[PDB]
Amino acid sequence: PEVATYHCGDNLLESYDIFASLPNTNAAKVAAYCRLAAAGGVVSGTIQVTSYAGRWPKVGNSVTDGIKFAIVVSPPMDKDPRSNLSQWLGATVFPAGATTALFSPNPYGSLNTITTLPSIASDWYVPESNLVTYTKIHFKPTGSQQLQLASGELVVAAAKSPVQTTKYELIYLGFTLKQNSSGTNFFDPNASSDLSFLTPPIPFTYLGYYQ
Amino acid sequence: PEVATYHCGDNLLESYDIFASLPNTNAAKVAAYCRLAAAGGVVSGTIQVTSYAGRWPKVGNSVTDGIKFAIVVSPPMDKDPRSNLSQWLGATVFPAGATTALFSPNPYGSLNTITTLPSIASDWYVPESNLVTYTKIHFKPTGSQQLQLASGELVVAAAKSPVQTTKYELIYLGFTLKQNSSGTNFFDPNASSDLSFLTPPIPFTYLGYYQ
Amino acid sequence: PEVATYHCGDNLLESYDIFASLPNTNAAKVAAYCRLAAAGGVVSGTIQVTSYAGRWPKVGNSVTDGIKFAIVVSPPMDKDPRSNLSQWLGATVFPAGATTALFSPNPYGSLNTITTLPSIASDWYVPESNLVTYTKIHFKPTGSQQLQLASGELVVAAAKSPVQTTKYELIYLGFTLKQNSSGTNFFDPNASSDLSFLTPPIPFTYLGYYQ
Ligand SMILES: [Ca+2]
Repeated sequence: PEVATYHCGDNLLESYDIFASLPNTNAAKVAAYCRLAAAGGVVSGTIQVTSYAGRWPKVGNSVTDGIKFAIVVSPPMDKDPRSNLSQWLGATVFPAGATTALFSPNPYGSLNTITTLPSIASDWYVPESNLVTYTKIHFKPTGSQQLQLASGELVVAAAKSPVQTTKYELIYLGFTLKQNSSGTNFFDPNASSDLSFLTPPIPFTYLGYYQ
Repeated sequence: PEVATYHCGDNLLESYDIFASLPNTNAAKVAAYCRLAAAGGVVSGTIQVTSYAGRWPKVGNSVTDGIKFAIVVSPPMDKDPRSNLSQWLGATVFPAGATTALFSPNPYGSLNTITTLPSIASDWYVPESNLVTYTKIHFKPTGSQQLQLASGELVVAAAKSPVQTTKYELIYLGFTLKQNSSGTNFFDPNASSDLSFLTPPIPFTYLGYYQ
Repeated sequence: PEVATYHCGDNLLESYDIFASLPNTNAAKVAAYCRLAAAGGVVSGTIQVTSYAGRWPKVGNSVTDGIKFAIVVSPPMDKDPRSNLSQWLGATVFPAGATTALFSPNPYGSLNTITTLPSIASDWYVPESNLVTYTKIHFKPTGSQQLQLASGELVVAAAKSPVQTTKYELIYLGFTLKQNSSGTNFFDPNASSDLSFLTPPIPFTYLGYYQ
């Protein structure tokens, strides 16, 4: 089809059922929404993510370390359930019965540029500097005023997992949010549970499957 | 419709009738052209802007402060004339009678990420660091050789004005142009009137209305 | 047509028959693939490039200078063969008989923002700071692990050559890849021929021809 769309997650950002990998062997739940539009083999889309201190492990200092996490968008999860690393709930593609293949990173482009994720499925975070390749987008997130969020980066990488049973690539999205030095520490064990961050829908583009 | 387009402004960049807001309760007129294409609820587009010293406030120093200004793109201005903050003299949509709603930042995405503009129609500039959320693009502008323009940033923020009568969101575009330290001061009262800057068409993407 | 596509180069990246212009009046052969999708006057696409040390001039130091080169995408080469500066073997447009004009940078946007390339036509490299206007994209390339490739920038500029016989603009893509200070020198005369870099498909957007 000429234009196809794909979405997963909760557009109201109220279901904290999405799995994020954090640095140093950690995990957190977030609410997220993803929309992709594919035309002519080129895919443009947005990701939007939110979470609060209550879901987050209590190690490190967010002011010095940044708030870092990653999620995986997995278009072939309909035919390869093991690829659903972020534990999404099941997409809507339009028009119905457009293949999800359209939203996987291009296979020819992915050769030798793809990141192979750690194969333990509760711990697939990869620091920016060990990603094989990526594209970088700059944005500003918002959140509780005391966090003093100043900026953020998104990296978009083509990825695969050894646990996958199919040929189709995934999209790894790594996030880094930064605070002004006077912000409070998000990872502080006595920090209020209700401290939260919320990104805008961050746009990205990549090459998908084509004829 | 599958693909819809929107444009406003003068593609020949000869009508200096677009109102730009500046730092410190100043304003300037610019010529501008904006084109958006929406497919699958994702919108990609460009903005191009030009102006000359004659039209610009003689205060501060552009070399140390940068040249800063903002314009608003306002898709719902056909049904809410008060939202036309930059005072575009009309807009065209194709195919005819596609709703302008398609080009407004997505309402679910906009919740809690939107910036509320100062409520006065002639003074709505918001410094980058007070924008609630945004996406950043880096470019290089051109202009009179003696300005020695080195680079620029565009920030794209979803916004709304208290003066609006509808729920449809606007796009706030904040610009910063930077000069090499030996360039002449654009804001100097004795500067030649003809000193000008001109951006290329700067591309941006955001999430719009969908089903 | 609503959506048109354009591609040139080898998607398997095995034919090192593409010319890239280099600093100091040098040139190198690369393998490259470019895909563009045009909707509503707005063009999005990717470029992917790879090459190895064997094909590269042995001067300077890549660690301190960076690995810099440029290629030209030339949509009107079907009607203006002289505009084929990077020497693509041909291009494919879909649907067949869609005009290649759609993929040229917009003519109204291009006036006064366009870069005029040097004329002796293997060495039309323009340093970033000499380009009239551009848009900048940040990415991370990959390659031989001893290169220690850390990051890269792509600049997208509208361009023309004095040797062209038509009005249609070209796309100049300038690359800079950077290495960690401990990486080996790609330009070392003793360096293994097989050292290589490979970018991901890097996405970009620009304004093309419209009605
Ligand atoms: Ca006008």
